[PDB]
Amino acid sequence: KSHGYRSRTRYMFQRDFRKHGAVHLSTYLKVYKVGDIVDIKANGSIQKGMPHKFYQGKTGVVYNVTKSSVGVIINKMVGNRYLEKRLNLRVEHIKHSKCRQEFLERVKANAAKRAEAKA
Amino acid sequence: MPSRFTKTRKHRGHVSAGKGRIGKHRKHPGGRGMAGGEHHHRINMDKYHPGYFGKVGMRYFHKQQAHFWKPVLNLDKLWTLIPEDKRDQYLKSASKETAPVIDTLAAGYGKILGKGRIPNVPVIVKARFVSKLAEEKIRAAGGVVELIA
Amino acid sequence: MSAQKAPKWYPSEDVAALKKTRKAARPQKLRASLVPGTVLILLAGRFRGKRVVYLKHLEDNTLLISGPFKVNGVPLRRVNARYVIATSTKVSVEGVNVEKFNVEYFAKEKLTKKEKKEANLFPEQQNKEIKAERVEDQKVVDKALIAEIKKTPLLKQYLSASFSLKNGDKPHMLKF
Amino acid sequence: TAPKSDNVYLKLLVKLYTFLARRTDAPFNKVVLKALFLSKINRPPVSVSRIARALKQEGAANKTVVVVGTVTDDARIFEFPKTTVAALRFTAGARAKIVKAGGECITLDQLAVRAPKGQNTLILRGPRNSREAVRHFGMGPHK
Amino acid sequence: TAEQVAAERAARKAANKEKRAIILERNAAYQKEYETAERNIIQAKRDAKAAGSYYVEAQHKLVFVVRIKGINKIPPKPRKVLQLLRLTRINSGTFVKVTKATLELLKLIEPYVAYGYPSYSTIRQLVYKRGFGKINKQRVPLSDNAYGILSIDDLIHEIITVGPHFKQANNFLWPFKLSNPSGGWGVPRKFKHFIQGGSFGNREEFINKLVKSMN
Amino acid sequence: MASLPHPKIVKKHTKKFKRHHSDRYHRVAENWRKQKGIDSVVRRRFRGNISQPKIGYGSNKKTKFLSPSGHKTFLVANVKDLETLTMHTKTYAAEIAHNISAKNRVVILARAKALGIKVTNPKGR
RNA sequence: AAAUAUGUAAGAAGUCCUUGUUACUUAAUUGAACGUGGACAUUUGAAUGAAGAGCUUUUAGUGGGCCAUUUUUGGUAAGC
RNA sequence: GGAAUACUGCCAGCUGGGACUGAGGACUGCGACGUAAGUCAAGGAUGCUGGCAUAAUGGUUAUAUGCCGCCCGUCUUGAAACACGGACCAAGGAGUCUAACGUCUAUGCGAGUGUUUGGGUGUAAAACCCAUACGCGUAAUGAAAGUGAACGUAGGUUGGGG
RNA sequence: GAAAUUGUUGAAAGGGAAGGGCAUUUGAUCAGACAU
Repeated sequence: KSHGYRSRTRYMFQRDFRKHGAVHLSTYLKVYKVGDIVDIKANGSIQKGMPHKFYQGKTGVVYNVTKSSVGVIINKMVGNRYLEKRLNLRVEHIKHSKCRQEFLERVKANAAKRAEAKA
Repeated sequence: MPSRFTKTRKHRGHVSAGKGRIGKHRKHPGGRGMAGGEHHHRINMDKYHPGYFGKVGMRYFHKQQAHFWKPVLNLDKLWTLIPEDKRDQYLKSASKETAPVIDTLAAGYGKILGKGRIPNVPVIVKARFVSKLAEEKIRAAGGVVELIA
Repeated sequence: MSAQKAPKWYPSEDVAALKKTRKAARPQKLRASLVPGTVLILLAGRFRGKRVVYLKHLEDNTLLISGPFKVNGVPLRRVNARYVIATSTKVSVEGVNVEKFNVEYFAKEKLTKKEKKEANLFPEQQNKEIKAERVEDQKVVDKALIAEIKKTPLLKQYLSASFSLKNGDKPHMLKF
Repeated sequence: TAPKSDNVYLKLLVKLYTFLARRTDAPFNKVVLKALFLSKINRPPVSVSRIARALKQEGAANKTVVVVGTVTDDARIFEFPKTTVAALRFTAGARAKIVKAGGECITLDQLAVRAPKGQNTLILRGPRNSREAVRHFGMGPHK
Repeated sequence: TAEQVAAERAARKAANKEKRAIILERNAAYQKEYETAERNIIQAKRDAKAAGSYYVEAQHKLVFVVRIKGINKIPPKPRKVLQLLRLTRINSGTFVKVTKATLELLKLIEPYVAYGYPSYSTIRQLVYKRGFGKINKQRVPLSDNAYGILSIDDLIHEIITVGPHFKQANNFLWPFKLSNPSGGWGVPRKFKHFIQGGSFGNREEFINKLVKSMN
Repeated sequence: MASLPHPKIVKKHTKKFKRHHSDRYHRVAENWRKQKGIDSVVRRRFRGNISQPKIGYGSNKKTKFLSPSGHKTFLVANVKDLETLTMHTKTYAAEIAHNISAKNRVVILARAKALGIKVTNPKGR
C-alpha cells in the first residue's frame, strides 16, 4: 500500500530456517578480486550488505573492492534499454559463483596438449 | 510553392494532425510563448545561460572592454608574415630588425598569449601583455616585447 | 541417442544399477481362429474413457467385457462379433504406444523397462516361449528386395547413374 | 547511390572511379568511390598542416596523400613537406604552399591515371564539427 | 590458333566426364550402404526372436517437422521457436536432427507443428521434387558449393543419415513450400491433435504420407 | 514492331474505375479518389462495391504504352514534326492535332502518307 | 516446498609460462593492478537460427482505449 | 506340415483417361541414345498437320439473369444507426507571409567569410565595379579582479579498425 | 450559353425502390486487324 525501500521484502530479505543469526566467520574470511564474478544474496544480519531489493538474486562482477569490508560492486543492467547501474554492496552479503567451468578450461587446454602428444 | 503541404491538400482531412484528436489554436502550447515556468511544460534543458534560466552574477551600466585576442602560436602571420620579409636571418638582436606591432589606434589587435613554437628572432610590439609563457616564449629565441607606458 | 538391445527374463522390467527407460516392444498383434478372438470394441458407449480384461473363454460370438480396475462405475457387458466391436485395432503403434506408456499404474514416463506387461496370453509364449524358429527358416531365404524392386541391377543400373545424376533422372520426371 | 547531385564534371569523376573499381581489383578505389559519394559534413576538410603531420613521418611519405575533399591553407610557420597529394579542390595558401613544397596538386582524376594502382597513396580524412551534441542535461556536452 | 577453343574443351568434357563416373562410381554403390544395413536391422530383430529379446533400436533422423497451421494469432515464445527452427510458412517444413536442443524445441512447438520422422523415398522426393537449392538443381554443378561433398543424391546421402559435416548441409534448402494435403486431409479436425486424431503431433511413420502427398 | 501476344493481355480493369458514391449522388465526379474517410465501406473494401485500382493492375511492360493495335503514337502536328519519325518506322505512329488546321492537314497526311508513316487521326477534317 | 517464469556462465581473444613498472598495504622473494618476451586458437556438446552489424542525428502523429482465453480484487450479481 | 491371400511399404517398372499453361542469334551448360555420320527430346519458351471467317472476333453500352452489396463525411472502444452535417447545382473557401532560429542537404569561398548602408558607373529598381567598417567565426574560464594552451605531438602512450 | 432543372421526339425498364460489384444472354454501336 506504501512504497518504502524494503517494501514487499518480508520474505525475500528473509532469514535462515535455523541458521537464524551470526555470520559464518568463513563467509567473512575469503578474498575478493577486482575481477571475479560475485552473486548478490542479502542477509539481514548485516546492513549495507543489504542490496536494495531489485539487485536481489542478481549475479554480476566486482568493480571496486574497497576491501575494507566494503564489498565490491559489479552492476548488471535493467529493462527498456539495459543501462548498467553499479551498486556498492558489502563483504558479508555477496557470494562466489559457477564460473566453475575454468575447471574445464583447464581440462580442455591441458587434455588438449596431452592430445597434441597423443595425436 | 510546391512546399510539402500541397502534397497534403487532399488525403486526410488535415495532416497536422490526427483528424480531431488535436489541432487547436495558440492552444495546447499551454501558453502563448515561453510560459510553463516552474509549473506546466517544464522539463529542463536549461538552464542558467547568464540570462534566463536562473539568475545570479553582478550588474553595471556598461561600455566597450578592449578589442583583444591574437595568440602567439602565430605571432608570425600577426601582420608581418606579409612578404616575408625581415625573414630567416637574426636581425641581429633588438634595434629595429623584425618589429611587428600587434595594435591599432582606438581598440586593439590582441594580447599575444597563445601556444605556438616560433623559432628565430621577433621583436614584439604590444601592451596586451602577456602570457608570461608568451614572454618566456619569444625571449625563448631572442624575443623582446615592449608596451606603451 | 540411443541404440541396440535384447533382454529375455520374465516379461519384463530389468538390469538396474544403472537402469533402462523405454519400450522393448513387438507390436502386440493377433488374432487366431475365424472371426472370434476379435477386435470387439464397444460402441455401446458414453465415450472414450474405459477398458479392462475382455476375454470370453465363454465361447466365441460368446465373448465378454469390463469397465475399470474399478471406482467410477466399473460395469461388465458381453458381445459376439461385428458391432460394439470391430473394425479398427487402433491407429496402432502411435496410439498403441500412448496406451502402454499410460499404464502408469506402476511408476514410469520415460524411465526404465518397458512392456513388462502383466501375466500371459500369446504375448510371450508366442515370440518368447519358443523363439520363432523361422527366424532361422528366415536366413535360408535371402530373396532380397531383389527381383523387380531393386531390379536396378538389371535396370536402374542404367540409372544409378542418374542416382546423383540430375542427368538421366533429369531426363524425364523432375524438371523446370 | 554515390550520387550527390551537381557539377556534372563532379559526376564525371564518379564515373572514372566507378569506372575503375568493380573493374580494377584492390581497395584505394572502392574506398575513394564510396568516398566520392559522401555529403558535405562527415566530409572533413583536411589542412596542409594535416597533410603534413600525416606525411613526415609515420615511417612512409614517399606516398601520395589523397584527401577526398577541399584542403586548407593553415599556418605551420615552416616545415612542409614537398609531396604530391590532392583531390576535390584546394584553397589558395594550399596548392600554393603545396607549390612551394613542392610536389604536385594531383587532381583526383589525374591522380588515378597515375594512381592507377593505388600504391604509396595515403587516404587521409578527418574531424567532428561544429556542433554538440546533443543533448545537454546530465550534465554532458553543452548548449 | 583458336585450338585454345579446343583447349579447355578436351578438359571440360573429360573433366565433367570424370566427375560423373565419380558421382556414379559412388551414387549407386552407396545405394548399397543404404540397402545393406536395411536388411541387417531386419535380420537383427530376427536374431532377436532367435531367442530374446531383442531388439529395441533407436532413431535419430527427424523429421521434416512440417508447419501444420498458421501465422495469425500464434503463441509468443512458441512463435520465436518456430522462427528459429526456421519455418515461417503455412504448410511449409524443414528437417531437424534428433538432438535434445532440437527435441526440446520440437516439443515446445509440438502443439502447432507436426514432427513427422522422414522415410528414405520421402527424402528423395522431398529433396529432388520440390526439394532443392536456394535455386533449383544441376548435380556437382550447383550442388558443389557443397565443400564437404556433392550430388543431389549426396545431399540426400547425408541428410537421410545425418552426422558428419552433415547438417550445415541442411543449412541449405529454403526448405519447403509443400502442398496443402494434396490427396487426403488428415481426418476431421487437424489444428489440434496428436493421437486422438488430427495433426499437431509426431507421427513417424504415417509422417511421410501426410508429407507423401506434397512437394 | 512485331507485338507480344499481349493484345488483350491488357490488363484487367478494362473498365473506368470511378469515384465511389458518385455513381449516384449528383456533384460527385471524376475518379480513383480513394474515399479516404474514417469508415466508407470502400476504403475498407468489404465484398461488393467499386474496385479502387492500384499498381499491380498495371500493364505488362513488354506491351506497355504501345498499346494501340498498331503501336505508339505522336501528335505529329507540323510536317517536320510529322517526320521526327521518318527513319523510325513502325513502331510508333502519328496523330494529327486538336490544333492542326484544314489546309496544312492534307499535306501532313500526304507528306507522311509517303514518308512511310501511319496516321491515327486518319480522316480528319 | 513445486510448475511457469527469472538471473547469470558457455567456445573460449582464453588460459599457461617469463619477468618489469610505484602512490597503494603486507616484514618482504606481499600481493596487488597494470606492461614486455614466450607455447597453442580455429579451437574434441553446446544446440538452432541470421537478409551483417554497429552507430548518429533529427521530426510526426499518440497520451479517451476496447475485446476475449487462463489468474485473479471488489460486488447477491452485470453486456458492472 | 505346406502354401495362400489380407494388410503397411519403397521401384531407379510398364500404359490409358482429362484438364489448364507457351514470356528472346547460337549458342548455351549441364545429358543422354548411337560401337559408327548423327538423332531426340537434354536447353532457350511449343513446334507441327489440316479447316474457317467479310463483320466473323473482341469494346463499349443498355438490358435482363445467379450471387453479392445498407450513407457518406464525422468523434468516437465503439456508426447503417433510434448520434450530428447534407434537398439540388454551379463559382468562391482554408497551413500563407515575415523576423529570428535546429537539424539536414546543395553551392562559394575557406582560416577566414558576407557586402552591410553607401560610394563608381549603367542600355537605369537591371547588370557589372569598391572604403578605415561592421557581423560571425580562429579562446577559454571566472559572479569578478584577473588570468589565459606545446610539445598540428615526439613529458600521449593505450586497445580500434579502413 | 455548362449545370441544377423543364418541354418534346426517340428508345428501354419496371409485384413496396435507387443506384453499384463480378460472368454472361439479346439488342444497339465502335476500333483494330486487310494480309496487297
